[PDB]
Amino acid sequence: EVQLVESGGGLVQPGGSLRLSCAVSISIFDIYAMDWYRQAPGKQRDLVATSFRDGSTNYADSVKGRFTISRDNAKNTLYLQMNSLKPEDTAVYLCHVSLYRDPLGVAGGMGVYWGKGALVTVSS
Amino acid sequence: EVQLVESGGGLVQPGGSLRLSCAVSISIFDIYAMDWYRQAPGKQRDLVATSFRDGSTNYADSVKGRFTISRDNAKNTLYLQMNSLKPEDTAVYLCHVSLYRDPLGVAGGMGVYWGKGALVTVSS
Amino acid sequence: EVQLVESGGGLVQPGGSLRLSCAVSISIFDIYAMDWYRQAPGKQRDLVATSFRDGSTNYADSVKGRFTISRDNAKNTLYLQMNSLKPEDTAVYLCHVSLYRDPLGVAGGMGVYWGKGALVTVSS
Amino acid sequence: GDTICIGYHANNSTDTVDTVLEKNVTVTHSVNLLEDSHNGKLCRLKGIAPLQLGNCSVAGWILGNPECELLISRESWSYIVEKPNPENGTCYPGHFADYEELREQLSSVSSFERFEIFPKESSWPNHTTTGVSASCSHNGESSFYKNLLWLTGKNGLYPNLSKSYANNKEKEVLVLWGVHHPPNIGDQRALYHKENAYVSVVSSHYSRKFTPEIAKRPKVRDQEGRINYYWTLLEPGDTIIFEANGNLIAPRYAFALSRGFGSGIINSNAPMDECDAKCQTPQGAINSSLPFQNVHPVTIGECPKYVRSAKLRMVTGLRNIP
Amino acid sequence: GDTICIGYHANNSTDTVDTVLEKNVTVTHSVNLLEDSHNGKLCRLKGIAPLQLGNCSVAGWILGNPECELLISRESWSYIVEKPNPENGTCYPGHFADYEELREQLSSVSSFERFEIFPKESSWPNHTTTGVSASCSHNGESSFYKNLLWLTGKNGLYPNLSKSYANNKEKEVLVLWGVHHPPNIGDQRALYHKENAYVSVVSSHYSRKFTPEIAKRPKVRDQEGRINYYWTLLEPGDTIIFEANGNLIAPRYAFALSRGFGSGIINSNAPMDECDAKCQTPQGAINSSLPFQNVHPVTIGECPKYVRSAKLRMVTGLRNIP
Amino acid sequence: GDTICIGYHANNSTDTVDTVLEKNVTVTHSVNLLEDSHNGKLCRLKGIAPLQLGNCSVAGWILGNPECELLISRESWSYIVEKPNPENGTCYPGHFADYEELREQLSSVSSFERFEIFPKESSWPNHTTTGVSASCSHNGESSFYKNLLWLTGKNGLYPNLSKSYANNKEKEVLVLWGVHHPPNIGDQRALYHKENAYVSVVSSHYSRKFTPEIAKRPKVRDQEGRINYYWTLLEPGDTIIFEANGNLIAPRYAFALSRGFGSGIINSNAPMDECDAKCQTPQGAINSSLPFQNVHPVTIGECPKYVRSAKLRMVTGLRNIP
Amino acid sequence: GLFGAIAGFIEGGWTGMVDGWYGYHHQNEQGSGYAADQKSTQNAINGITNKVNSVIEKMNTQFTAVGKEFNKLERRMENLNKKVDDGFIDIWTYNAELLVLLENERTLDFHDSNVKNLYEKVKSQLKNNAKEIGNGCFEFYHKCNDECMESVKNGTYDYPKYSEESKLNREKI
Amino acid sequence: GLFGAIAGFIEGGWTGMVDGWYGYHHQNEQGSGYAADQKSTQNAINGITNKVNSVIEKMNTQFTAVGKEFNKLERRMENLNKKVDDGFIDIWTYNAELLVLLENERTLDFHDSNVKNLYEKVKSQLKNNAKEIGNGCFEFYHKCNDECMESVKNGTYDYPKYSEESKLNREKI
Amino acid sequence: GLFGAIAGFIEGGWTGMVDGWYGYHHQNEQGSGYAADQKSTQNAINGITNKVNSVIEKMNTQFTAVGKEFNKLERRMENLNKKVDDGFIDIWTYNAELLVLLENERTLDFHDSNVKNLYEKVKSQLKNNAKEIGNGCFEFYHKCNDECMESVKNGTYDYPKYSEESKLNREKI
Ligand SMILES: *[C@@H]1O[C@H](CO)[C@@H](O[C@@H]2O[C@H](CO)[C@@H](O[C@@H]3O[C@H](CO)[C@@H](O)[C@H](O)[C@@H]3O)[C@H](O)[C@H]2NC(C)=O)[C@H](O)[C@H]1NC(C)=O
Ligand SMILES: *[C@@H]1O[C@H](CO)[C@@H](O[C@@H]2O[C@H](CO)[C@@H](O[C@@H]3O[C@H](CO)[C@@H](O)[C@H](O)[C@@H]3O)[C@H](O)[C@H]2NC(C)=O)[C@H](O)[C@H]1NC(C)=O
Ligand SMILES: *[C@@H]1O[C@H](CO)[C@@H](O[C@@H]2O[C@H](CO)[C@@H](O[C@@H]3O[C@H](CO)[C@@H](O)[C@H](O)[C@@H]3O)[C@H](O)[C@H]2NC(C)=O)[C@H](O)[C@H]1NC(C)=O
Ligand SMILES: *[C@@H]1O[C@H](CO)[C@@H](O[C@@H]2O[C@H](CO)[C@@H](O)[C@H](O)[C@H]2NC(C)=O)[C@H](O)[C@H]1NC(C)=O
Ligand SMILES: *[C@@H]1O[C@H](CO)[C@@H](O)[C@H](O)[C@H]1NC(C)=O
Ligand SMILES: *[C@@H]1O[C@H](CO)[C@@H](O)[C@H](O)[C@H]1NC(C)=O
Ligand SMILES: *[C@@H]1O[C@H](CO)[C@@H](O)[C@H](O)[C@H]1NC(C)=O
Repeated sequence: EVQLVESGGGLVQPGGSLRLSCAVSISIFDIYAMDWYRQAPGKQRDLVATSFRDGSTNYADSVKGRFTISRDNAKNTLYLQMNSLKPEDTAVYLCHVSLYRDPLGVAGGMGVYWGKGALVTVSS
Repeated sequence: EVQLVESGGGLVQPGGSLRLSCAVSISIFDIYAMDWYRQAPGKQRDLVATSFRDGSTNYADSVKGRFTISRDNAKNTLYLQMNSLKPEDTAVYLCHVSLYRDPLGVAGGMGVYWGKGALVTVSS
Repeated sequence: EVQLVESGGGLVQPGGSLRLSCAVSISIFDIYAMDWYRQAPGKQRDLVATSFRDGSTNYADSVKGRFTISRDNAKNTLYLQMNSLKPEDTAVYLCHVSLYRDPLGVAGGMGVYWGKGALVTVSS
Repeated sequence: GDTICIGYHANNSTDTVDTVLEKNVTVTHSVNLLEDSHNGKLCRLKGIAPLQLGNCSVAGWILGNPECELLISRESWSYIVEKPNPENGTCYPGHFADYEELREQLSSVSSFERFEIFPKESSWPNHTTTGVSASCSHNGESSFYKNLLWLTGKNGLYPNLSKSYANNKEKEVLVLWGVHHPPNIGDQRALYHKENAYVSVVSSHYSRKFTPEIAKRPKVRDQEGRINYYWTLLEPGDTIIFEANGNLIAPRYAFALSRGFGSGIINSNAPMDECDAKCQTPQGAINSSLPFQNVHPVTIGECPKYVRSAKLRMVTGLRNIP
Repeated sequence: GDTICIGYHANNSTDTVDTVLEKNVTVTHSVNLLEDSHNGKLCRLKGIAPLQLGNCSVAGWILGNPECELLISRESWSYIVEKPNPENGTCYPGHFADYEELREQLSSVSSFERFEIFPKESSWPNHTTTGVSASCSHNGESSFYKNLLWLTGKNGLYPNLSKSYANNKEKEVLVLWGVHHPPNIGDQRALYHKENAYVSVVSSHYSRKFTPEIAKRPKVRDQEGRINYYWTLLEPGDTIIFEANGNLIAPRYAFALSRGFGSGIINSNAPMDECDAKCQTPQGAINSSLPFQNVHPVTIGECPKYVRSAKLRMVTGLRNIP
Repeated sequence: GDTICIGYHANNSTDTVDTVLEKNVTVTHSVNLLEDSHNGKLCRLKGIAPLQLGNCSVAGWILGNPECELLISRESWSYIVEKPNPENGTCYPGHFADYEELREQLSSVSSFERFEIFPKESSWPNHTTTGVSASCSHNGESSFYKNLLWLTGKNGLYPNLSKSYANNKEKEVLVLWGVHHPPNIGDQRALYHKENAYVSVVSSHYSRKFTPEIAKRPKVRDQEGRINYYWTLLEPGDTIIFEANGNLIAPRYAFALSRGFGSGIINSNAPMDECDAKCQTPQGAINSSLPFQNVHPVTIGECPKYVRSAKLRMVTGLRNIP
Repeated sequence: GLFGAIAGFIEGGWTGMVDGWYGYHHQNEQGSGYAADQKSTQNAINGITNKVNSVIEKMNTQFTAVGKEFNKLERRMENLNKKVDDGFIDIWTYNAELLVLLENERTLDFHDSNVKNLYEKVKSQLKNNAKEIGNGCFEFYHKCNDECMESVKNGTYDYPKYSEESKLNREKI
Repeated sequence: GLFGAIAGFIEGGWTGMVDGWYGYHHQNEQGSGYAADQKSTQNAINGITNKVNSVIEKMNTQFTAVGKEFNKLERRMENLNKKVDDGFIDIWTYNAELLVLLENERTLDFHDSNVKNLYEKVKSQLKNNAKEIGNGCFEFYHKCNDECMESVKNGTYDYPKYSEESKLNREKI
Repeated sequence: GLFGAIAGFIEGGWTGMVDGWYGYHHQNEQGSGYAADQKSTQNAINGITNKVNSVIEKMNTQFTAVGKEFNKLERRMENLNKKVDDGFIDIWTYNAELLVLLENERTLDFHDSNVKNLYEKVKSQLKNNAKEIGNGCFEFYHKCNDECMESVKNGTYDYPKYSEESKLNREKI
């Protein structure tokens, strides 16, 4: 079993900066994909950013150029650096991890875990 | 080479009981099938009883309910307990063994051996 | 890399005898085929004799009955014993080796090497 | 002491696969290669709906059987659905020539329009165009095929008729016609005012002369007479010439069509729906990327290869030893 | 010291198998997958014997060639045995129409009974029924087919004939007949008392009119004349109607049959026996559960797949190193 | 210390193969199983050259089209090369009967000689043999097929003609002829001096009677008339008998041939060369022992199995890790 | 098993290891737990995914229609059409069943090989610092904290650091 | 051999062992004899029997007839019928020969694997109580009666009982 | 690798060894060089040559012609002829691609097995006279001249001659 704990969630004024962190109980070095999902009340879960084992990154159009995802291998921590925050960016942010690359469900989708969530509120 | 020696053969009055035993030189624990064949003069060889590795037993209709086949793993001995003997049960009884389950002759029928025989006579 | 050095080349009068030798830097025990090629000026390379791993020998019609090919396993040396020499036998003799039997080019023709050559001249 | 162990995965999976050495092996993960389920409905193939003949056969549909007036509408289809034993085909008995070939030609048509090749009012000034039969009844009334006309004599005469059509439609035009064979010479004189008649149909590459064969023959659909049906495909720029002095069942409506090769006809009782698929069977339609199916051999289009196998599951995980 | 060793089996086996890396490998135990032997005799397939035509072809057998009187008896078979080049077929020269199709229809018949469809004595009061030919000789005497009658004129007349048969046998009835084409108009007038004759054979789904073609033609079997042979399958409840004023070779015996699809005809010189098999070849019959054979490609029934292989032996034991 | 190591080979090879577990694996040595190149030219198959029809079709070649006078020479070939859409076939419009069957029969012929079956000067004393047509023009002059004669009347008469040929050549003789159908009765009376004519062609196993069908029909190649073409294979020792009183297009040259079964016709624009091969495609010829090719499905002779694969390379060496 | 590990000297599987196909179980003073070897699991997933893709995607299907119709004088052609359809169905059935059977044996052999290779990798790292219990386990002759276990799993385990302490315990025993 | 045992480090087979495919040969003061390992032999028989059953019984044959007849104006259809028959015979020939070749290599690999696995099983039981001669044999550092041999074969061999006596002989040598 | 040697514990290949597929590298006072093992290389060449010959030469081709022609009233027969041609091309394509894929994996497994077997052969010869470095190399506990190296490669290496000298160096370390 793998535990994912987010932190850093709080309220923030527009135009500010905030970094979220996700603590993994297992070494993150060989993990295929680590994701940040955000969910606002009355909305669906949205893929915000993704970090891959090769070092590649994928961002949604809405957060592109303002958000930066990165992993600290030594601290087993995934970071989401959020800059130039807008009130629409208010959501509960979810840490997601996928240990392996399994497109065909060959391994039954094992190695996928979800964090508890961290609330970010942009107001005033 | 495997040696099978029967014993206990003798004459017996009708309604009596008799146990035959077959001594195997090799451990009988893993042997697939062990059989008792009987042959009367002027008759063919008849399968009387069979013991299998799983503990199952097969009996001919004629001897059913009166004969009991069993193996003693510790003494490497096969037993045939014959009860309620009838004069028609007179035959020379043959101990047969089949080490493996080979329906298709895959292994060339190796591991089959025959005993020397023991005469049982029910008279008077 | 394998080195092949011929020796014994010189001039010889007709009807004479001469033995050529080829020194291999690597053990010749398991080598599939070892060949003697001869080449006269204005002529092509001709297969003269061949020694095989099984001990078989193949000779061209022209040198047959007069030449003998053999290998000394202990000295890693290939010998060509040339008897009853004729003026037409004048050529530059080439030592060739084929480590493996590879008819289909499966291994890319590796293990083939050529000697430097030794001149044999039959005159007067 | 301190220990580390090497081991392997296990779960509650009950999947079983077959192997060379052992049958019915329980495994942790597996994938299915065999599609064994359908939706029980007819779907659009290539993106377009199929033509449902309902109660009619291809013969009744293309000739214009009075009981198939509802099918004239459509002009686009990918495959054809036909009842196993169609009840409404050639209402007037006769031999449909090269009928299987025609069903193969009509298996799929991308564009298909019906037009009056010989208008009923303008084309036959000296012939009766009102002939009907009780074998081709519609609403308890004697009728006839919609795309053919039964030409009989007028004013006690059946004059020589000559009629040509030039295919200026830049598409193949399907022309159907017929020849009537009466049961007795009396009916022949009454209908066509001649004992010896002839029908000639010729194009640049087609040529055939028909002669009525008058004989008494068993009653099919309460008729001792016969109408033999014929057809040809008229290439663009080509002319077809009809010449007859009797017994001709003349064309009224023809068909300009453009083909869509590779399709066919299925016999099904499955209902219709709005679904889409790359594969459709008489049992129903199929999806999935699976490379095999055991639903039905008769498929339409790009389908998983039919196999008689009941199970095609290959293992991806390990032997499950929990 | 005390030692225990791990080892493996060896024997005197000389079996050899082929492997990917090495050919002709000696092994301790093996099984054969290829059947390469037959018994050289003809056996019962599906449990019932086959029909041996002997000297006759299917054409001679079904028409009733005078030299095939011994084959009329049987009424049940699974396959048919025919000599490669049959010596006795159509003794009177002519064209047998759709002959290959008929051989395919008769490939197997579960129940097959012969009955006089038009009795010789009762059916032709005004026609001569005694016509024979030297081309159809039996015991040095001019004869004719047993199942056909050569109708000629009587009392200087060949009257119009009309004859119907209704199939009330609840099985398909095979009807065969013929049309005679004389070599010259003189023979036409002598036999049929007319220069222009016609034969009409019609059923609910069959219809064909025949006209004699009088011409001089090469002698086949000492005859410049020709008899074209025709046949149709009459469904139960259907009627066939014969109408002719000359040149008709009328049916005498017909055949009610019930099919057994999937079988065929073999060309063999192998003798007959009482054996049974799921597979029979022209060389002989085959048994065994083996999934392959190289005996003969032409098989009958459920047979091991024919392969060109000379050897298909897979190893079960070990490499034999004694 | 002193060390010895076990290792494996590596080189500069850039070959890549595909495996089950991994794609595009670099290896030290490999072999190709797939032939993907041709020479772009036509070669001799079985050791002998193919027949190039050039501008003509098989119909124009075998009938003797005036524009194919250069092809008469050759008498040996293994396969036939024909332009995709041949420009010169039946210069006079009509139906070539069983044309595809004839192209299959002529697919390959080991020995093929042309001979005058009915000499132009000796065979027709009472008929005109000079008939020509503008549809069959050669060098701006009205001509006709070289192997057929257009028989018309002479001295105001078209007498009954009877002509036989006995095949004494110990080989199959291919005989071609035709029947002319005029557009109107006027042309029929002018050419053949009769309104009702007949053509009869009979052998020991062939028999067919032809009747002219006079009708107005669309102009093909500036002709409302038609000539239907027919052919039969006359076995050695057999006779063919021509009888007609009009409309016959008589044979002039026939063909004695001996077959070479298993070959065929290819449609190609590739030029000719002197090469040899066991395989030839419309793109070009192929060699090599390779068991697969992706050049073209239509092959001639013993060819590598066509596959849709773009690459079939199996590894023989090791994974290349330099 | 063809390589002797799965259902061999490693007799059972672990329902407790959810994260991977192959992995480790460790017991020391700090704790006990199941850990997955992501490197060898990912390699097996990649190889078997490509194996499934190969079987599935080599099968290319053109748009076609099997069904055909024939009249009563076309029985030979109807049977020839039937022989073609039954013949291809015969072959594809036999090929599909045989392919799945053989490649299922190879796939289970493949996992047996991967487990065995992982066991030999660890044994090659520990050397004399631990003794083989025989059930896929190693008993350390020295103390091994959670950082030492993580070095064994990462393959970065250091033999010299614990060699002397292991020698003394080995000498005592 | 793919696994290195048969025709590898165990160079030969034993005609003297009639009872099984794989087995043992033992030499002690009481006697010498060939014994068969019934457990590993039965497993090999079961797997190869199922392998033979698979090859044979996947081939299902419907009642059919190849032969067909055609007239002289049906040459194209006769050649099409010939192309169908020759084509299926081509495929089934190639499939049968390739199947037998490949699966014969796998079957001999299978026995090589079973022998190797049995050798490693015994070696894992004896440990330091015996030394590997290199030809598939183990030389005991202690005395081993017929009851001790039967424990090695049954896999119930007890290492502690003979460990101390083995250590002393190993120390002497 | 299925056997763990190539791309396993022997991580790389040698461009310097031109003479063979498998071989040796030795380092002593006299010199350093790459040597090929001709015996195991020749065996691999023979087996793979026969493997290539099998694939190629099981394919027997009769003289035939695919192309056929049909008129406008023969559309069903033209489509039946097309179904035959496309059907055989479908099967042969699938068989050829699957055959090459599977047998390429087996061929690379085959080399992995041959290398592993050669490593175990040498390890079985050297025994305690050398220690395993872990990268396919052995470090001798005694001096080993060019004649001693040639005995290891020829498999004629003599263990007793160097055993006592190896024991003393092993005891010193
Ligand atoms: C179109 O197909 C329908 C069937 O779906 C045909 O209707 C059926 O026609 C037959 C006559 O061929 C009727 O059988 C007869 O009915 C009459 C009157 O009831 C009776 O006197 C006869 O003894 C015989 O039973 C049948 O009942 C009728 N079915 C229904 C449901 O009405 C129809 O004739 C076809 N029409 C055309 C133009 O093809
Ligand atoms: C049934 O088939 C048999 C053959 O098995 C036929 O017998 C053969 O008939 C031919 C005539 O077509 C005979 O050839 C001729 O014989 C006469 C008299 O010997 C001779 O003058 C001729 O020159 C020519 O050679 C042939 O000899 C004869 N064979 C035998 C063994 O008698 C028979 O005619 C067929 N019958 C029917 C009704 O089909
Ligand atoms: C053999 O094939 C050649 C083609 O390769 C035929 O030549 C072509 O014949 C057509 C007539 O059918 C010509 O078309 C017409 O040309 C005339 C005169 O130029 C013009 O007045 C018409 O309006 C029409 O365009 C075509 O030009 C001609 N091609 C060439 C290159 O001359 C030839 O007729 C065939 N001969 C036989 C005997 O089959
Ligand atoms: C199409 O024809 C079918 C005949 O099979 C019609 O279905 C039958 O209709 C009659 C009444 O006319 C019922 O008595 C039968 O029970 C029906 N058959 C079945 C199997 O239910 C059907 O009504 C026709 N379709 C249309 C639109 O008229
Ligand atoms: C095919 O469709 C069904 C129903 O929508 C779906 O459950 C199934 O997953 C689909 N196939 C694949 C391979 O996804
Ligand atoms: C087939 O029959 C022969 C002769 O009776 C017999 O020897 C053979 O064993 C049979 N086939 C099988 C597989 O038993
Ligand atoms: C086929 O011919 C070409 C050209 O001559 C040649 O390069 C090629 O090697 C040949 N094929 C084989 C297998 O040798």
